[PDB]
Amino acid sequence: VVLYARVSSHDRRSDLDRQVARLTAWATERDLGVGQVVCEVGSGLGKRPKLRRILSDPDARVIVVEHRDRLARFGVEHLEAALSAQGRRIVVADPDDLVCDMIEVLTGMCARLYGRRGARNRAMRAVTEAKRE
Amino acid sequence: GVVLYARVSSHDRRSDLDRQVARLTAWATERDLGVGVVCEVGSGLGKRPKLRRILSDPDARVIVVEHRDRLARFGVEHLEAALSAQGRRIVVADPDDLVCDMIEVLTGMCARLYGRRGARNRAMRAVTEAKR
Repeated sequence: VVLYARVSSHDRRSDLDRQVARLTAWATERDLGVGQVVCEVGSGLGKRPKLRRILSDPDARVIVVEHRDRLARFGVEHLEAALSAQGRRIVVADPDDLVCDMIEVLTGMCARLYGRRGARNRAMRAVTEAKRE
Repeated sequence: GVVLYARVSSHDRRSDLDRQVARLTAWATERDLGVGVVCEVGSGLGKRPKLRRILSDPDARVIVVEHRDRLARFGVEHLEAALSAQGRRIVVADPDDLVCDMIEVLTGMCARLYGRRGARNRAMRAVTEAKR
């Protein structure tokens, strides 16, 4: 059983404590041995070698996250599908990086569309225009 | 035991599905390989039951796509990692619906942030400001 915590920037390091706490409360409630309480700083979309190692290890039968979005902002249903085939599963212990994730999405999508030069400045004016209504 | 997989966002792009099936069978015939071509209409992220069925089937050892982004706009490296553990892999035959995916993403992210009411109109002004 792997307990897994994620945060976008090393500014949100206190949310990693709120995650580890809720995750060990989860584990102790079912008096379960924990092999790995894994804390990662990385993109909800960019490389995450701690989660790569966890997903590539067939021994990590149960992967416990606080919310679904900590494992991935997109594609979790597909990861669950791939894991299911190997009798491994993702557990969600409870049913905010989103605005920062809106910028990293738009940056990458702007880079591909109009070139990397100023792609983040484009994404910044865009995240801004999507605030008025 | 090789799955050829083709994806398109809207059933308006059904011509880009022909370009994928063609390139995918050219790929398979070059290595004289038996094919067990899956064509899907769906989100580069939203539900895709054809890919779910493929990923949940352990017999699908090789999953062939035209470009990485046809399997998923995000998270492909993690899918590859999970599959690798079961000796299964994703093959990419070649190294845009992106703008339609930029709206799809910003809508959902706007709906979570400021409420679903007008969330697509917010995403639309945003996808527009990122064009100058």
